[PDB]
Amino acid sequence: SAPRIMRLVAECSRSGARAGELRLPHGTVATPVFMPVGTQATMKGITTEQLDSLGCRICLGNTYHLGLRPGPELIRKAQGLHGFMNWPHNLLTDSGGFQMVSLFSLSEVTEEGVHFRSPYDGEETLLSPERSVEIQNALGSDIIMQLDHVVSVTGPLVEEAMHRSVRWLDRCIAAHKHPDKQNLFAIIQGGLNADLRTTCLKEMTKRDVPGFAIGGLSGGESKAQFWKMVALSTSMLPKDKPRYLMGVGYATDLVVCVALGCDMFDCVYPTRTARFGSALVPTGNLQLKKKQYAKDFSPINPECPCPTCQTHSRAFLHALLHSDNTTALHHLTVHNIAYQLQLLSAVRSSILEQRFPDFVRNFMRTMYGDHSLCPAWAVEALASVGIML
Amino acid sequence: PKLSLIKVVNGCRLGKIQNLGDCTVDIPGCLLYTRTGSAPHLTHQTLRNIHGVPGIAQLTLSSLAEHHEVLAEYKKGVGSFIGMPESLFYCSLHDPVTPGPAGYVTSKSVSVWGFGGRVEMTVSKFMAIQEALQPDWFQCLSDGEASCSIKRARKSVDRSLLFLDSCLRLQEESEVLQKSVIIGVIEGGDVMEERLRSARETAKRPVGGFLLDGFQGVTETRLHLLSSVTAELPEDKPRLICGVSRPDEVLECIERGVDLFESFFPYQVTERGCALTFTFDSFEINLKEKKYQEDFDPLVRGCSCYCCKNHTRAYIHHLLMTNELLAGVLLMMHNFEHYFGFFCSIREALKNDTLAQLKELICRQM
Ligand SMILES: [Zn+2]
Ligand SMILES: [Zn+2]
Repeated sequence: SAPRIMRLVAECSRSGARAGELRLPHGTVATPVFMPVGTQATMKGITTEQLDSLGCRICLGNTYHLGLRPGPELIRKAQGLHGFMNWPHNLLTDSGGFQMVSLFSLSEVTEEGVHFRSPYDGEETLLSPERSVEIQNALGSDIIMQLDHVVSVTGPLVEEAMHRSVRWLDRCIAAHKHPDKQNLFAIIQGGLNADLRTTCLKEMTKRDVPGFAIGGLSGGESKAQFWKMVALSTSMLPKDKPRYLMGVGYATDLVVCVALGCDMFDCVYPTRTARFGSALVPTGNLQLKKKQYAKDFSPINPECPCPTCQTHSRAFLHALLHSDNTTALHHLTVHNIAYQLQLLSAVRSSILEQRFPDFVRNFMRTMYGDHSLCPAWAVEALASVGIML
Repeated sequence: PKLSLIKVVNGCRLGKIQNLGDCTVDIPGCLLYTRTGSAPHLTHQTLRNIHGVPGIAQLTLSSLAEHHEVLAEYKKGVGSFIGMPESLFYCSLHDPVTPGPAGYVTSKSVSVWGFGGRVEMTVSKFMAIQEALQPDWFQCLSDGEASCSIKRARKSVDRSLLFLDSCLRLQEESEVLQKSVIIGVIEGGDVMEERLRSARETAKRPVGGFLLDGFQGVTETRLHLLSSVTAELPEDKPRLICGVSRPDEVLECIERGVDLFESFFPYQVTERGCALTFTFDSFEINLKEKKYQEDFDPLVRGCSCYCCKNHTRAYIHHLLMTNELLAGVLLMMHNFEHYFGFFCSIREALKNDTLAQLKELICRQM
């Protein structure tokens, strides 16, 4: 058995929610953890020092966009993504086959790999499992993801893509020559089909990879199907390895999925709400473009430690959203990332002090009010692990 | 409200359900399939132009029960709420495509799931929800999980008769439900003795019709249970069946006295990106296949649906590859039109005494 990268430091005595640590090459990461996308932060003017100061010790790189600009060869010459973008902490990259790739740019998947289209009937580009590993090797990220056959879908394609993802996992494992330097994660597929997802869990966990992600659940399905598939996945994934739930990041989703056994999360959308003027708060969000904030001289959240809340009022941000929008979006993006990192930090602290069910009750009461106003799916999911509201 | 048989031929009932009070429903026939109160991917306006649309639509309690509070405030019923105030609605308990988890039935309640959380329904809660929905017909609260052991099967019959008697009592006291029709539910699982008892005892109650529950695949053993059950039911009330929609299975059940079918099969075909092509006067084609990228024929040559008269396979292929909702719109239009045309051909075949020939035409293509 390969050395384990995770240890558990505490488990909720009621629910089993996990507080852990990942020993990665650019530092230890506390779990549960929300992982922002680095380039989404740099697009909004966020420096390494600013993101470090928010407590971030791991962020995502989107392999498709990095592979377009600046491209893998340039990143290789820069001695990896850490060197190129001046980031000293950990990086997680995906396979580059589907995340943030338009379906307009994708031809049909074949056994050889993913096929990209070029404009105006140009020549296509193949991304094989082996080339995906080679690219991520050049990026030098601390966690690299297998190439999987992602589908949006009913019928035989779900089962066919699930089994192809298993075959591609094996090919990525064979291609990845330095597990001492980068950690390859498998990605559980099978859609919303319990039998297919059970099969994928049974087969992929026969491979001794350092971590497992839960794929195919970020959007489209009912909330009932969503949390049942998360719980199915965590019931079968190894306890002694991390569980990374991909594409999930709304606050309530995060809290519930930690309760269900997940360790790592990513999502572009809560932070991207900043682009529309919305600031994340324990009661949900403030829409700072609204006229009621024009003379509101309090910060977004007096108890938020982010630079925006230490420095600026709602009124100032409201004025900037209208008259100097680019500056406003920097401030709101900093704050929204801060909220996500603060939320997960508070979740983790509560597990360590064995008060996680109390934390969940306070989180839900602040966000929604009485239990009859809480989302029914979340009440049911929490009850399934013993947390009553 | 009356079922009048036009002709009975070889165990197959050809007729019409009248005074539904200017509305008619043809038998054998299907009910329009809906999800969360909409025909999937189709608007009121598009549905109007599909040829052969059934005279009654199916609603699913599992997709509507979580909206009870708003419907109760609306007061005027779910048909009006969803913008179809003059349409006829039958409300089933479960959705045949997304039936949710098993094992939650007791002698006191049944649970359903829509988008969000479990809705647990006692008899009084179930009837309160039906008072908000005010459907024209509704399946009675019932235990259909026997085969999901004579002990388990005997309980499904007794639970369902207790539910039936309790719901009939509450309907007597409900002003709004005086114009709604309860559908009795035949249970009993795969135990012949219980099936017959469920059939005979449910027929003793003043229900408007019967739902044959638990036959979803359809084995030859269950087909014999089915004909055994329908022999015990009165001729002058309609027989509905759930979870049976594929054309070959439909024909087998019609031969055994079943009148009304759910139309979720053409929806399933749409959701896998496919188009029904079987002749009723390949069985389906998969429009994601590369052979359709340059195919400028319609889905079905000679089809008069809005998809086939105005669009090509090539365009539908492209819409699927880019995940556009228009692909589901066009495929659903065609698949409903094709499936309803199949049911029209069944009734025409009964009129001409050629159902056996149509049955072989369908089987040939499978
Ligand atoms: Zn802040
Ligand atoms: Zn057509």
